[PDB]
Amino acid sequence: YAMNVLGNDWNKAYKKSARVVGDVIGKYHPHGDSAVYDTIVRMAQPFSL
DNA sequence: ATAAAATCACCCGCACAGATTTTTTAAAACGCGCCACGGGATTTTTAAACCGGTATTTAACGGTGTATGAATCCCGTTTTATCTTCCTTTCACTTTCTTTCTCCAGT
Repeated sequence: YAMNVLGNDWNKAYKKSARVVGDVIGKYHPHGDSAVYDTIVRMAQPFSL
């Protein structure tokens, strides 16, 4: 949902991971930032999903 | 696989406190020498003991009114007895490197 709100679509330029992690932590997820990045990493590995 | 909490190396200038490192200086020492000083044997002089006597000067003695010495209670100081420790050391074990002995396929 946070990625959708920012307008980070599939046919546009990339965005840095730090900005997305900061938005997620500061607006929706009241937890640490390392776990969020680790979760994001797993969803982009071809050998995991 | 999601959560909670943590840790370390280096680069760039500048100012200063502390730790080696030369460098200089005053004290202690050695060798040689000479003359200042003290020992020994005469002359000389004077310090103190001794007789007086006199004229003071001190210490022992009897009342009052304190200042302090021994005793008690504490708390910082230093000694002494008492624990743990890291480097030296070998040493039996393990590991790892070097040479040798075959196999052995090919012709």
